[PDB]
Amino acid sequence: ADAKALDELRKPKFSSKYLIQHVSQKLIPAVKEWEKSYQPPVIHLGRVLSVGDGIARVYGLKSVQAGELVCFDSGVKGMALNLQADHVGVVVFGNDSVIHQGDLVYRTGQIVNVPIGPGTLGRVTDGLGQPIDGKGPLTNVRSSLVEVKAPGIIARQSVREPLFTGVKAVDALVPIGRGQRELIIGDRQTGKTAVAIDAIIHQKNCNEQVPKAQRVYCVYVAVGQKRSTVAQLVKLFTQTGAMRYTIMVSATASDAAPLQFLAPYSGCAMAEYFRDTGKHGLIIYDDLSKQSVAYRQMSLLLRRPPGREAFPGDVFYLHSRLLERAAKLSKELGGGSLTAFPVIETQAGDVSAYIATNVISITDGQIFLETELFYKGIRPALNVGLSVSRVGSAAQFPGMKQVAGTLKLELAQYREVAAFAQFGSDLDAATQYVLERGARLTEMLKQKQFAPIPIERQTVAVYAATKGFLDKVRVQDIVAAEEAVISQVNPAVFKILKANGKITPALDAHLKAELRKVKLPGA
Amino acid sequence: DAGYVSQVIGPVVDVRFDGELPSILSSLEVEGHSVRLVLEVAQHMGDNTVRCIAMDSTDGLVRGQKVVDTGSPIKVPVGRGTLGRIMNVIGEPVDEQGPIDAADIWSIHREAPEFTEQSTEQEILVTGIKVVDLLAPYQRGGKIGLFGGAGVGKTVLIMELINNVAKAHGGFSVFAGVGERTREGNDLYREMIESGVIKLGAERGNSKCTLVYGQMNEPPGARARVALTGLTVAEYFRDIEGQDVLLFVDNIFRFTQANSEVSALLGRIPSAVGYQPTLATDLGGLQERITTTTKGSITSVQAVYVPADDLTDPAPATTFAHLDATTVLSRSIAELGIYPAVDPLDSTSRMLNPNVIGAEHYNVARGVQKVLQDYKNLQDIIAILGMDELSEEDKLTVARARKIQRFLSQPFQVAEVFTGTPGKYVDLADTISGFQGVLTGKYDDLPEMAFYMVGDIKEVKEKADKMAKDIASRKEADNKKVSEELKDIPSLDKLVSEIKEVVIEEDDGLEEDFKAEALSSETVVLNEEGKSVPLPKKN
Ligand SMILES: Nc1ncnc2c1ncn2[C@@H]1O[C@H](COP(=O)(O)OP(=O)(O)OP(=O)(O)O)[C@@H](O)[C@H]1O
Ligand SMILES: Nc1ncnc2c1ncn2[C@@H]1O[C@H](COP(=O)(O)OP(=O)(O)O)[C@@H](O)[C@H]1O
Ligand SMILES: [Mg+2]
Repeated sequence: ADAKALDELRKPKFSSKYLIQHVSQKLIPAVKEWEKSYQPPVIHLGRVLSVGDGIARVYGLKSVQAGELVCFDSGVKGMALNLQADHVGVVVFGNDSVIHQGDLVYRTGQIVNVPIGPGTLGRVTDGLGQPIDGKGPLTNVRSSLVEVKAPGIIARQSVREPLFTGVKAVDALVPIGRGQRELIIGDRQTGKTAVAIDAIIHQKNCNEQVPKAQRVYCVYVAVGQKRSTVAQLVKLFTQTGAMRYTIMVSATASDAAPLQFLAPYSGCAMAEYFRDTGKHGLIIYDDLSKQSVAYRQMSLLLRRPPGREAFPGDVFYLHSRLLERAAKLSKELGGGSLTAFPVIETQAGDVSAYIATNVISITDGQIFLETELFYKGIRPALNVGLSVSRVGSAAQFPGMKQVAGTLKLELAQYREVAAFAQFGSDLDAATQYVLERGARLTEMLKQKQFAPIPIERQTVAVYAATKGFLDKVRVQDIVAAEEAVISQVNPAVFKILKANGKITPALDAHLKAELRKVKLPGA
Repeated sequence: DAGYVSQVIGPVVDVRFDGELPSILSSLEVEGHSVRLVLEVAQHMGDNTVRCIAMDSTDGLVRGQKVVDTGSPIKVPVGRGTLGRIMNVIGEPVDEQGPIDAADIWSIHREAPEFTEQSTEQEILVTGIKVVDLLAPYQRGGKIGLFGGAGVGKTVLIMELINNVAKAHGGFSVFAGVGERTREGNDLYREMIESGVIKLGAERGNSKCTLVYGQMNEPPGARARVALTGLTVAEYFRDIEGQDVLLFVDNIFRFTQANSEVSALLGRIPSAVGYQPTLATDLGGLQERITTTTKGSITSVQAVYVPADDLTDPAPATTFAHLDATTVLSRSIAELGIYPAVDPLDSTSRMLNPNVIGAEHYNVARGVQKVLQDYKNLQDIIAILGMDELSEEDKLTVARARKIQRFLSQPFQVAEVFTGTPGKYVDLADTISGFQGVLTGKYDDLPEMAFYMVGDIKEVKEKADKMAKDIASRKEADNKKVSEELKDIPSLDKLVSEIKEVVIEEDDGLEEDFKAEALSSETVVLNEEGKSVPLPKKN
């Protein structure tokens, strides 16, 4: 029973035809008596066999590709993820209740395109380009390929620009870059949204100072966040003015899976325009684990094989090209940048969680935020001994860069002696002093939620604990003494260090005197 | 003659054929695509259908598009002109300098070199890292492994090993990028043009390296065979030329993951925890092609990302049988701030035997293993006792052991761009007796951190001299200091009169080349005849 027996079956060997003359006469009246029960034969269009829950299986469509936007007959847009032998599995953007067995499926032909450009600065769309902010359609914009591969090796250059976050917990302890992929991995309800929003409001109030060529515009991608939190952050962006230089793509949890699956992909499609035309771009892929759950929903309805934690095989490749298209280009294409903030919530402390081991290996630096450190007063609750970066020097403030080695290594011994407090030793004026130093370092490095403080105030604020000026101050009231260190010094010295950029001896003489001129209220 | 793509499921596509089906591990081509797409067949479906893997993204394959047969495995152009070139999996230039100036294309899928042509003569490969050359001594022409978590310092060892051994060899080498970041890919391209390994101009033929890059952006067809594309050009320089070539492959784990991402997609049940069922012949076929024969020498350098420092996962637990010299990176020693964070216990090579190197090398490294195992078995109990009742016989193998964990450290030449301290190229017999001294008690006189980030036995005694002076320094607090304004210090406002005038223009330059077109308010569709229409208004 082989195919040559099938090709032998293509040769007719009937030896008689005492039916074919009559069945060809009663064929046409048969198909035209029951003509109303015939849907027309459909070739370059499509029609639905099976539909449900966001995955609709469509017969025909000889013309489609993988990743072609399709349009159902009710106006619903779709996407062809896989193409089987006789049918095409179509993923459905949005609610799918309107599609029946027998409805028409129209190919739009293009790869899925979400509108890009600078006219979107101030608009909140979903992952599909439709506005939800109530300000009408997008003007002075254009479509672009969201499925584009990353810039190649010859296209990139070495990163130089430090990307100040406005947070002393970040900029002194973890060196970030402008083309560096920085991961914020923590628990749930631990300040991950806090660290990302601290970077943008800093990048807005440092956007009205820098001259056109370090101006980092931001896109904040909301995946699965509830719509009150989306109105919360829009209210936060508007009431400081940051919405002028902020785009936000906001896939809620009450939307379908592929609108959440595409929303970081469309989120980087906006920000590649800011990289292509020479500017700098900020991107935050918030709740990137919940985008991967939005990937897991589509495949497990799509009869695709599961793997670790029932996630599919290629989920490393999902997060790979989602975080490889952010870069720092060479001189030959404007010199634009993209810096990446993925957010991965651990399952209450699984660093070996399946999504975590992918995204900790893709990204360049990570910031651990345990729920332990969040209740010891350390806010934002950065883990210091577990957080690494790549590029190190020429990725911080250069005056901060010299004093950071005096900050990191003294913090390195202090994390070893903090758990050795079970005996009451305080021996030889070192096992007490490194406890006396690093505890005030922890009480140094706390701050407030939504308080963007520039680096030039922090390079002074890092100098207060590295030198003296705090060798007689308690562990209780540094959080109200640091601001008097900020206030009572001359407010012109912060501008000239940010003008300088490095700790010269020409400026070092002023910075030792002015911190004894201030008097600390910790007593 | 030729066939058509019949079925597309993500990154695996199915091609039907009308007679004379292609042999397994051959190459296929689709016409009318954006880039040249290579399909590598992995199994026959049965109904005149091969099942493939995609070297680039499948988003764009129509069902029925024309597919030709090259009738042959994947061909990369091998040759002496391939030095100084950043190479793809399928033979492309991706450094944008013309075509590849080479000939004699070769099949990159082959059998392993046989058992008869195996080399057993072993030569110690002195590197220049004091934890490598003492504890886990590498083999010339042998295998060099590198485990460790994501963020422990694997890749900064690899380029440090390039600066150690791939510069002071003179011959040829190969950097095989398998699924790492482009950041550590692009940065290595700059720090080999400046170090002169790869040259540009008309001196392309005297260079020392080819770069075969299958970085993280590609779909797992390319990330699964860039290991083989980097391998066969190394095996081309071995058999034809005879030179010793150093293979610097990065993220062998990403080779095994790229197989495992579609191994379920080809119709196979997952293995243990969710990795691929055929990992043994995938990795074992990879590794034993990387050997040294009678004809030439290949010195493999393998970096492997391990997930979360757990060596029980079977995807690195097959690799431990496959590596002679293993440099296992612990995150704990990096959490101590010690670089390189090479485990004194987990990292152990095959050269370490007195029957090959000599008893003077084997005894101190074993003497390192006694003082560092007991330091681990005592640093649990030091948190209950505090090291005060041991009667002064177990306070000797501890105080030296707190020093010797610092004496594995070294400033790196590739890392001094972000650590400041200048790197060292350390020799072998100068520090073996130097390691032997701090084990014996000749350097019990020194403090703790004088051993940290040093080289020979000269620099450890001179870190203490500077350290000893610095405890005599900073002994003053009175006056005649920098803080007064008498000597050179201007007023605080006269700094401000030298500032450069920075212009702010408030419109930011965003409407200069952007073609601010209009988009359709109504979705555009096609008809059954194929032409573009708006949507026919009916449910
Ligand atoms: N730096 C901080 N200082 C004080 N409180 C903070 C800080 N960061 C977070 N919080 C508290 O944590 C809560 C959640 O903040 P945030 O959304 O940033 O955490 P998250 O981990 O991103 O939350 P989710 O996991 O739900 O996204 C806030 O209500 C706030 O009270
Ligand atoms: N000898 C060293 N000197 C300075 N930094 C080091 C050294 N060893 C490791 N590091 C640090 O370890 C970090 C991780 O390096 P990398 O090899 O990229 O890790 P991974 O291989 O896990 O991605 C780097 O940022 C590097 O600064
Ligand atoms: Mg949040």
